Amino acid sequence: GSSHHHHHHSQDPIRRGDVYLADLSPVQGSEQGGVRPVVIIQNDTGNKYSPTVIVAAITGRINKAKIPTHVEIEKKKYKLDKDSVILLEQIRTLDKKRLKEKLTYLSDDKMKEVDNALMISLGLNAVAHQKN
Amino acid sequence: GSSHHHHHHSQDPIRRGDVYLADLSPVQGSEQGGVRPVVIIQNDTGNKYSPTVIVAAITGRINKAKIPTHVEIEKKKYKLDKDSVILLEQIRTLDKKRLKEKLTYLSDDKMKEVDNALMISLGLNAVAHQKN
Repeated sequence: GSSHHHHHHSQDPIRRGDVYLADLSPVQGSEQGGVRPVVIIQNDTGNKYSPTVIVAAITGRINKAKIPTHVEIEKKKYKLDKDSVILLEQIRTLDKKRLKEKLTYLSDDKMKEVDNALMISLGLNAVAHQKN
Repeated sequence: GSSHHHHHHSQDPIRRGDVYLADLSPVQGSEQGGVRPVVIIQNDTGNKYSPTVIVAAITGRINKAKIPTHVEIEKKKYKLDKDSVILLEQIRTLDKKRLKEKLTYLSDDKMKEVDNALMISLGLNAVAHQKN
């Protein structure tokens, strides 16, 4: 009986890896979305002090994760009927007013796909994107 | 004479670090923007095959870069009359139809602020965001 974590959250209502539906809507032109589940990839302090959250769009199916920007998630844990794909290229930043409700939750191993795929997708690879 | 680079671009019309104005507009709720210059933080292949581009919003002045999510840029090179701030928390993804025109250009040092600030801001730190 030692609370390393509490019965609700750390303090942050938005937890990293806790999936929120978001009204990703009035997306411009070729931006993909509408009200869909999104993945919270964001830092810790953004939840605390910023009104803005960075998220990545979830897609049911689209194309096999053959590209380092597409990552797939197990229907089994992620609670869909189908294995879903996260598009690390099709991301955005949405303020807390856009986030509706906690739906789903990611695994630590997919955290690593997510964080990491993201840097390939966004070219910030810590080894330099010109060095592969 | 040995063209390691050509007289225009590599092939990509959008170069990483080449600043485009963007119609960042119909931003939702508390999203910050309108038509403004944005920073191309994106990878290399997104320019080639994806219609989408990831960018971060440029702001004139707002608050001193005391937060690892705020980075400042020299008016001198960046071609403004004021030192501008890039907000790595206030970013988004915009398709090539949003990008208007090349304005400005970043330095390699600021590249490193940008790539790096970004992982703090988005919690994907390659050392884990829980390990500082």
